[PDB]
Amino acid sequence: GGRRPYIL
Amino acid sequence: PNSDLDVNTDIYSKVLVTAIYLALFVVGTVGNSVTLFTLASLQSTVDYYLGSLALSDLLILLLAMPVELYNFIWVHHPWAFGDAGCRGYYFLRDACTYATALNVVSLSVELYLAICHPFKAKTLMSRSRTKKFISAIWLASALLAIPMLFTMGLQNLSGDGTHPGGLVCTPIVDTATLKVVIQVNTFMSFLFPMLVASILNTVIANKLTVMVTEPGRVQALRRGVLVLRAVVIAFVVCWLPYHVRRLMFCYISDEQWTTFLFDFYHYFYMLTNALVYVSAAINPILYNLVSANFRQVFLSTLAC
Repeated sequence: GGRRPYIL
Repeated sequence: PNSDLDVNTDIYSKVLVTAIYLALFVVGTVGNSVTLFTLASLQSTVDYYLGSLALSDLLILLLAMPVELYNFIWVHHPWAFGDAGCRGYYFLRDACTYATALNVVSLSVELYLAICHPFKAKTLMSRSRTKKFISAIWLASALLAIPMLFTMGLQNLSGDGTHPGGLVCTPIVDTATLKVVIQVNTFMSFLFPMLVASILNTVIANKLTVMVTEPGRVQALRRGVLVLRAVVIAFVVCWLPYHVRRLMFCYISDEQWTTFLFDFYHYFYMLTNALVYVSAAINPILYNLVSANFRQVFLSTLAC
């Protein structure tokens, strides 16, 4: 678990 | 704090990619600009397709690069170009890829017709009809890019969703919808048209060998086949990691995302999008290498 990218 | 949105890619790698982007900008912009001037019958109908390609390349280099180089490579948050700049960016990017992917297939069809049925294409589609087909592709490309106007948008991903620094450009739809909209693009702008163009390029390559008495037409065809062959190959290789990353973005579960995959994704982002700008700069380079008539006139128009 952790951070997910918000940039695509 | 508002550091939860910071992307930790090292300074050196940022400078490296920036140097690459700027170089591909110079090569790409100059390359496609005097390519349009160079272009300004069957050799001429093909000019409209090449012109349509050079336009899709100039748009992504002039409009998309300076936006991405700032808000996606260096300053990840907050998004500075508004909601329109957020939605218009992803719209322009998708629309151009559709326009390119359809131009390649269209060229693959017409080049096939020039070899197999040269008399059927003798009474060719009027300069007017080819221009209409170029326009139709662009409009169809925009229609296919519509979901990006609704999939993308501005969100405030700060702690309480109140801090201005958390205002980012991100998909605003549920994860299930995002998978669908990404799949449709991956299929329609990449997998489908390239698989078709590859089959056509396979047939043409064989048909050309089969054919081999007044003009130097067969030399022009050979140019036409190999340039097109390289373009299909260059398109696939460049856009493949791009589509994988986008699938990687939404298919990796939340419990699967680690701090490694997060950082890996953003370094991967640099390479995938670097190949995107290679794709929009390689065509004028490809035209020069093969066609002896084009390259010299290209450089003559370069000085001018």
